[PDB]
Amino acid sequence: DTMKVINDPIHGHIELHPLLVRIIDTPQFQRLRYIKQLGGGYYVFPGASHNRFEHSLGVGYLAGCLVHALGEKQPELQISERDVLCVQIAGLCRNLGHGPFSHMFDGRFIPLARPEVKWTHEQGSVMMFEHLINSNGIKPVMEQYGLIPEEDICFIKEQIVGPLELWPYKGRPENKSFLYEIVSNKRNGIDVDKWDYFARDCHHLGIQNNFDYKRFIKFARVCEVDNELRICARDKEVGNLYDMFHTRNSLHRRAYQHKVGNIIDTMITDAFLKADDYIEITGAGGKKYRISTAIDDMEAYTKLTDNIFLEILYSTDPKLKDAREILKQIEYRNLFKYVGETQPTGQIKIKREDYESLPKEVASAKPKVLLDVKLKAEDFIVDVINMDYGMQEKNPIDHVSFYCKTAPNRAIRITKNQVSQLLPEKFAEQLIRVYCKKVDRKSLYAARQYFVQWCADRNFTKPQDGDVIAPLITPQKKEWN
Amino acid sequence: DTMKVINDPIHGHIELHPLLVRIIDTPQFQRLRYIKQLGGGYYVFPGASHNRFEHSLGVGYLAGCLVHALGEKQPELQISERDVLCVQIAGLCRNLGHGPFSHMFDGRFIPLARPEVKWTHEQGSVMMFEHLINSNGIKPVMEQYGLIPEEDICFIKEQIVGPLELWPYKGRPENKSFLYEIVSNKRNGIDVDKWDYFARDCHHLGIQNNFDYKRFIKFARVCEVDNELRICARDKEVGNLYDMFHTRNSLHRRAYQHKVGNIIDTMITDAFLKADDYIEITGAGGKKYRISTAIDDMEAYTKLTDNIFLEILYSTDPKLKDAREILKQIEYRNLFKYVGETQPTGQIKIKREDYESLPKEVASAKPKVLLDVKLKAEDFIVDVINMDYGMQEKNPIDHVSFYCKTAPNRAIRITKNQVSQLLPEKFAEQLIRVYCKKVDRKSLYAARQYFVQWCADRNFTKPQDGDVIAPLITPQKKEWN
Amino acid sequence: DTMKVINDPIHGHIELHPLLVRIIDTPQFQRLRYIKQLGGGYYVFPGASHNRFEHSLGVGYLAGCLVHALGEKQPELQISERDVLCVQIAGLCRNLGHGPFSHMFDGRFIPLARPEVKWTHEQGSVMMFEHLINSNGIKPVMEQYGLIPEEDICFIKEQIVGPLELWPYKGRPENKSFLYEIVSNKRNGIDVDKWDYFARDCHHLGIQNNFDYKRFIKFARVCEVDNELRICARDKEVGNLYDMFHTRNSLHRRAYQHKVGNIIDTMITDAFLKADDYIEITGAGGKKYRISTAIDDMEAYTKLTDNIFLEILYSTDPKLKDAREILKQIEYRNLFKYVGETQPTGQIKIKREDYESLPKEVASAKPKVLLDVKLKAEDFIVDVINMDYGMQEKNPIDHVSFYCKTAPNRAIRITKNQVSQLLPEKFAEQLIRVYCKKVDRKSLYAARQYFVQWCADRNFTKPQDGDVIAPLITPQKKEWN
Amino acid sequence: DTMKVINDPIHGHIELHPLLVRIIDTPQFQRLRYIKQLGGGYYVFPGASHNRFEHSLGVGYLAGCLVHALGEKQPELQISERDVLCVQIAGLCRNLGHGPFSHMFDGRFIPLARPEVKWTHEQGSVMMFEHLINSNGIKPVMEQYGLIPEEDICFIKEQIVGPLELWPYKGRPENKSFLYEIVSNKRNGIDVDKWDYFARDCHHLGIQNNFDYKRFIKFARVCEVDNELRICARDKEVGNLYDMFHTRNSLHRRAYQHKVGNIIDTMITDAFLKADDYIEITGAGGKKYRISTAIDDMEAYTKLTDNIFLEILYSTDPKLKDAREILKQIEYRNLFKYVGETQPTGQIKIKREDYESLPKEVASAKPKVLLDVKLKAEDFIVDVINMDYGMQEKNPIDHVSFYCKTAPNRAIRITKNQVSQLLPEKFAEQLIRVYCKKVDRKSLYAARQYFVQWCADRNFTKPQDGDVIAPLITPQKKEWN
Ligand SMILES: Nc1ncnc2c1ncn2[C@H]1C[C@H](O)[C@@H](COP(=O)(O)OP(=O)(O)OP(=O)(O)O)O1
Ligand SMILES: Nc1ncnc2c1ncn2[C@H]1C[C@H](O)[C@@H](COP(=O)(O)OP(=O)(O)OP(=O)(O)O)O1
Ligand SMILES: Nc1ncnc2c1ncn2[C@H]1C[C@H](O)[C@@H](COP(=O)(O)OP(=O)(O)OP(=O)(O)O)O1
Ligand SMILES: Nc1ncnc2c1ncn2[C@H]1C[C@H](O)[C@@H](COP(=O)(O)OP(=O)(O)OP(=O)(O)O)O1
Ligand SMILES: [Mg+2]
Ligand SMILES: [Mg+2]
Ligand SMILES: [Mg+2]
Ligand SMILES: [Mg+2]
Repeated sequence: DTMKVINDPIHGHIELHPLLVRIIDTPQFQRLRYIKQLGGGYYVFPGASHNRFEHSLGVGYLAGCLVHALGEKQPELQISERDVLCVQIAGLCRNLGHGPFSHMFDGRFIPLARPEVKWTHEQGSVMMFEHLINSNGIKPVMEQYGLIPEEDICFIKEQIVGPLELWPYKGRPENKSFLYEIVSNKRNGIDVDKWDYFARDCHHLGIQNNFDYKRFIKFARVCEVDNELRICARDKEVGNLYDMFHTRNSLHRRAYQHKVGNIIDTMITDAFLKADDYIEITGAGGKKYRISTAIDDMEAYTKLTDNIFLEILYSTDPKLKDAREILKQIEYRNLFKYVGETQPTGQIKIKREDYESLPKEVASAKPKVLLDVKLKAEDFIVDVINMDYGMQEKNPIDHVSFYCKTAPNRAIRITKNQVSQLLPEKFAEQLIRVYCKKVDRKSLYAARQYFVQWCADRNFTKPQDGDVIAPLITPQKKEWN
Repeated sequence: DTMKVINDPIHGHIELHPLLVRIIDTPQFQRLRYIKQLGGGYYVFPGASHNRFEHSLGVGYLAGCLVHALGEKQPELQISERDVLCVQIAGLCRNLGHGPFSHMFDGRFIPLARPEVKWTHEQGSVMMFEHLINSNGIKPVMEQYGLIPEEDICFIKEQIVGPLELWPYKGRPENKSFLYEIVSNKRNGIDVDKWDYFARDCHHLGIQNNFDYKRFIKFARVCEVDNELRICARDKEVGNLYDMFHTRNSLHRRAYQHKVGNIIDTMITDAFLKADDYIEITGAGGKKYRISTAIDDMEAYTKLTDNIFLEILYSTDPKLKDAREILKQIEYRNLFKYVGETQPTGQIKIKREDYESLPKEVASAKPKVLLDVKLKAEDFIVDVINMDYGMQEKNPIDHVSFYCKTAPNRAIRITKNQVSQLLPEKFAEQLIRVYCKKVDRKSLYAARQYFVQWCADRNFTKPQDGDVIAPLITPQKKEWN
Repeated sequence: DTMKVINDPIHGHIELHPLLVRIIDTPQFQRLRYIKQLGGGYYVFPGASHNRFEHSLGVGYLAGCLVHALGEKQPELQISERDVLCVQIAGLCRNLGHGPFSHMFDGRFIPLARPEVKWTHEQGSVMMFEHLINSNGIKPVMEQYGLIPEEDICFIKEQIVGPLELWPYKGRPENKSFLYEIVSNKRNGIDVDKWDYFARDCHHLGIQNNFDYKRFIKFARVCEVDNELRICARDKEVGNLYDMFHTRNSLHRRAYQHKVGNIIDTMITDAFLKADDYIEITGAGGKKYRISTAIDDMEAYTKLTDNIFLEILYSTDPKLKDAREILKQIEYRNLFKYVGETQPTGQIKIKREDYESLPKEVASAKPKVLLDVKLKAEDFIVDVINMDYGMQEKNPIDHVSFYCKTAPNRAIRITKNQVSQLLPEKFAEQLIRVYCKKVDRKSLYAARQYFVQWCADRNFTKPQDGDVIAPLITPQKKEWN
Repeated sequence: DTMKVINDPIHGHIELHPLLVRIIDTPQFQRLRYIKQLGGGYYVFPGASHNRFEHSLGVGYLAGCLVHALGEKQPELQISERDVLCVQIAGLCRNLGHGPFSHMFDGRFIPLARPEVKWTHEQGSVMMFEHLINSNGIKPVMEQYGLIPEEDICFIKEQIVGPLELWPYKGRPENKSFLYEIVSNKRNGIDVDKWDYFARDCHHLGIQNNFDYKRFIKFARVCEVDNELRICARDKEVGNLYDMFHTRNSLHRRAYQHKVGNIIDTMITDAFLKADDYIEITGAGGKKYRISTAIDDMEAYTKLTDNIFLEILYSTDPKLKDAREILKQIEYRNLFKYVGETQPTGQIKIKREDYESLPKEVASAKPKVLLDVKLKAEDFIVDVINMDYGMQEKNPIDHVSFYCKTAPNRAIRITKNQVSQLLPEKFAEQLIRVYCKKVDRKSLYAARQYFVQWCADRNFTKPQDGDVIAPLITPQKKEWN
């Protein structure tokens, strides 16, 4: 084996170490070729055909770029080839646990199918990695290239999921703390995963990326902070970091939480729920699993991809009729209809335990308007989206360390007020989207009256088109006009 | 219904007439979301996740751009909204007939599975279109927007496949001949289909596109030629057209005929052949079809997509064991091994009827070299690739008409010698690639000796690495050194 | 004359009407080829070689695109070819009044050379346009293409500079009010001038543009607002518009107000001041003007371009020695040294009449630190930069009208709270940069102590590197640590 | 001093070693900011505002990239930091000798102004470099960073201009021969200068670049050839190299030799000739030089830039009236008129000594057509352009060495027949453009008849529009029809 070159449209010609090639050329990794990065987003942005596979290559490549750059600027860090490979592998492998349609699976489907369980793609990534290594005889190959499986496998997993439980990490000591900031940055979210997806998603979406990660890499240094060696950014680059998060939020607003992309994810989730009892996936020793239980056996999970969607759509089994009909409505574009969007007011905040009760509230609103049809709870979908800068109410730039050019080894902190008054005063918010499952003209007219009445009753913000869609409702509320 | 905007990364925001939206929002069209544009190319160029769906939107959009541009410059043509919609629809629908992995299906699989039949994706596109229209009640909608289904459906089909049988076309008269040059140009190959794929494939492959179709559109005019109204290009743009074909050939060399992408297509084709007797696809009236017979029923063909690959890979049926093993070798990257490439010499040309005999010739070559293993015909794959400028030996620019700025209505012809001495003297060639199905070191060493000996025996060109891979063979041939 | 095609790297092949070509092919327009768009920015961003000429073509092109798009969607507007040409000409010509190094000239040099006068590039553009028309016999040509010079010339000028004095405009009636929003939008700043420069500046700077103007054009409509017909944006696009201004501000922060680009502009301005008494420019009737007086005669102004810089640099006249020495320091990169940046606190705001007093305040600060040198007022430069969303304290989105898809003819308003909590709470701020003209190590050390002491005395924000550059000063201030 | 980062739109963030910064920040280098890369090309392609300065940075950067890549792949080469800096400096400095409007100066102006002398920009680059070093005290700084001025300055100059006189180079021994292939490749033309300009010129022109230099860098290796260590390319990349030269030729055809860009260069050259006796440039010791003699004194040459054009255009001196009038015709776009283009037939080849006689031949042609005006030799311009693959009749790929993957250290040769039949059979040709200085309708009509008659008399190829512009002339020639 010698090193391979891959041509990526985002990053150009990437060199892959033979050990990485060996990890990549497994069923567990190749699986990511059949999982769309953006799930239902492809049904709205037709350029978004890209899959988790190529994103993972890019994350692995950027992880290598950063660790290499730091080692070249600061030989005193003693970054070894072994460290580089471990960081690259963690980069490559942090998406292994994604399910069909990526975030739809762990964001919508598992929560509803297995409410008692707490599962994340991160957990899944660790499990799949363990399975990948064991199933494919990778430990010997790691040894051949100077890695120490006991320590290094632990390191890799900690990079992905954090401490598997003071310095809480075992795979590397505090002297190498900065290595944990590269692939999945638990402190402030600034990691090479974002950098690849910003660039790649934009390339495919037809939206232009505002963040320059190569510049950031050039200005990054390691400095001592509170007895840890941490990655620090040049002080004057602080604006670029606020911009990075602004970019992320804009991508969510325009693409990842697109009102129609979300309703398609919701419809697909509904079909999966209705198919769950009848689709069988063979795991370890020939034992059969369901869509919702494949997460318990990585052999089965390996075979759980976007292909599930087509298996359902092309099924003839009468058991799968209801699931198959939902997917067919997607193909004819007979989708649940968007009614509108609103936000809570003041401090008001909506908890996950209350999500299920919301369609019922909308249906209970009693607008003083003439209605041909009366709508029930089950006719309404209410999608609640938490938007933030990756840390709920917290400002992630308050968790970033900087250095100045006159003292490159001395870490400092920068407050929001030292940067600009034009920055946000809050860093988290909720959006509520309401959809109606009844798509005819009269139902939709009615749904609009309920929705706007409910906004008024709850003292939510005025929907943007409120006066046009519900002119008889909006005048009752002084604050709106 | 009103017009929709779609954001395409190649063309930007494209407007779609509601009738086009109706055609698009059918199972027959949406199917193209699950067929990779470049087939096995994705297994070499990881950016090439793109599917035929989005390419078809682009072709439909460009077809509209060109017909609109001509109408705006020359009102005297009397191009109607009806003409525009018909040309857009033909553009949208000329890829409907592609099968799993696009050109792998009609270029490799069908020729081997059903040797007696002549089938093309073009034929398939017409059949699928008819099925699309009838299955979805589109004729009434066409009438609602001013189309005349009898004439216009005929027109659309002729744009895709040519005369369904002097002026040989029935869907439009000679006065509108130029409309037939837009979507699928049978005279010289210069059409909007190429223009989309150059741009789109380059964007995804990470290769840069050298042809400017927007410029071409600006300089296009309709002029009278031999009692037909034909699209003519500005004389000075002739170099750009030679460049267009040069670009196409370069894309084939670098990407579409990549030696490994082709062997992957070949391996997938082999798996499909071994699965063909056991995979069943439900068509009209519940009747069951095979992969190779789904082309006879469009209802079944609608459900024949790349998903077949994963159906096989994830199968547990022992009948599909051999097919499934081939796909598993792809995932582990245990691929048939490339041995080398060579070309015929002089006038020598290789016909399709002789393809099957070639592995046998390679195995019959008797290199005077010491060999541990002896290889048989079935161990060798010989892939013969015809490279041309789209017209076999013919120069397509000899079939283009031009105009000069001093007389914009007067069509003229341009010879190669009026353009440049730096153009090719021939416009067609064949490449022969040889691969070995036995992948071990000793088999591959042997395969190299056979291959190079066979090249010498047949008086083919010297493989580039011939002296290195077969130093004991190459000296016998004077011409090579 | 017939229409010309120009290839622009930003917009592609642009068609120019022959009348526009005639306006372009004059000394008054061609002059823009020798004025850098970004002035001193080229000395920091080497890709920023671009000149106002090519920007002006782009603004003229986009002005045409928008007016065409509106006319195509709404024939009821009665937009004529005459209206289109007038809007294009205003677009082409709104940059005619720029001086050497663009905003350096009217932002720094004229204010200091002719403090009593109020001049702007806008005024200059009108004057230069009048001169262009009269000097080149353009009125007859305008008549030949259906324009009415009396009304249309007035219209064009009003599009550039606003009312030359209710409906305050004379060139077109209220029915055509929306035409005034295209080239230079006085109501909210959203115009095609921004759109070209975002795209063009980013292309040359090596920074990526976040705003999609083509999308905006597709969703724009004209609706009635307060008895005017105004351009309205689709409601859901409101986020994109906030993003547009965010992008503008980011471009200012990264490029247009780059600390070193600004000091170069300042040094060039200083050289121009020292050269002003000696450089002579011939205007009308052979009369001689100065750099600072060329604005009074358009014949002289025509010959006032970036070339002035080189005329000074290459001069041998001993009178110009001091000016020439400043420019030579630029070439050797011996620039005034950046000391730091800070901002006012709370409501504090700094007026233009106080700018001159600021170096004196810095020099008067008395840091308790050991200093080798003592610095004087004239050793300090204080640059005050007003950053906003184009309307001082005002939110420009409050001055935008929207429409919803259920009632496309009905204009509505959207408040900030209807959009997001993650938007700025303020829309204007000031940055203060301090530089030292003494560049040696000890002077700069001292300058840092004065600067930080002055920030502390004035209760400005703590400079980012304050603790590193002035560790003995920063502890006295509680608020900073 | 520490290393600086510059943001280039083509290459991104480039790091500059402090020694390079010191070389850059001199009047001799900064001069390149005022010399357009493409000369008169900007007057046809408005995006082509770029100057030689930024190109030189890119060449210096790519030179560094390649030498670094080779050192990283092959430590055994013993490439030192000293070698890297020398190669970077040669890259940075190979354009120092360009004059106003780049190739216009040494391609058109000097040959006509000083016919007896042989001068090239290469020679000029060496002289300017020597002047840069000596004028700015760079030798001590070189020593400070480990360079040995005696050997290294010699090396740098040899990289630029070749041997200043068996191994003919003195700055480095044969073991380092491959270092001479990087900045200016005298063996086959494949160097980093091309790579920058392809990318940069395309970015500005609005034409898309077909060559991937990063890929080439990845596949480059050093191998022994004929007792030299040379840079070798991977065998299979041979097609990419043919494509590189094809791209270069296409860029010449579309842009660098654009018929109107060339006539603008020609008109500027004419103005310079008429201004040459009156413009004075101060050189060493206050001595005065002319445009045409500034090449003899680098102090004067330092001040000779594109600014000369504006000095002439803005002059009031009656001596410069004729020169100034030519430039004014450019501004009004009253340009010499293109008549047509033709090529020699067979082996026919046109020598430089015969260029002056050609307008006289055109004027002597006696077309049997009715003419209002009779034209004289001085009314015609004949521009002869030699197009090749950089080596006259020779195929540069015959002078490239390759390696195969089975033996990466073993250099091999590849013939054209081993690559493709679709390649050119010849690698050089001449284009002849004829223009008329009399621009009225009747003169141009006449000029066309003379031109086509002269083509017929000389047995040149038929102009493309010949039948349209000269219908009464073309029938006499059988071969043409
Ligand atoms: N001319 C090209 N330009 C850009 N990318 C290319 C080109 N040819 C191939 N690629 C892409 C496809 C792959 O992603 C990557 C590696 O391809 P390539 O170098 O052909 O690998 P290979 O494995 O076929 O070569 P090798 O024969 O040495 O193993 O580069
Ligand atoms: N709701 C969604 N809809 C569509 N795509 C999504 C959604 N959520 C995430 N994605 C996609 C887009 C991104 O490229 C990618 C981000 O998720 P992932 O790659 O797991 O990193 P992450 O979990 O750290 O995300 P983040 O950057 O938000 O922290 O997944
Ligand atoms: N082959 C090409 N590909 C891309 N852009 C080009 C090409 N040739 C020219 N351009 C650019 C340069 C100009 O901005 C614009 C117009 O060029 P061109 O068509 O040659 O005008 P022209 O005035 O010389 O031709 P004509 O003889 O038609 O008047 O296009
Ligand atoms: N925010 C930015 N984003 C992208 N590129 C930038 C940005 N700021 C500057 N550049 C570019 C322009 C310059 O050519 C190059 C260096 O600029 P910059 O880092 O500001 O150096 P500088 O010398 O002004 O700062 P300092 O000397 O404090 O390090 O990078
Ligand atoms: Mg390989
Ligand atoms: Mg919609
Ligand atoms: Mg022209
Ligand atoms: Mg700096």
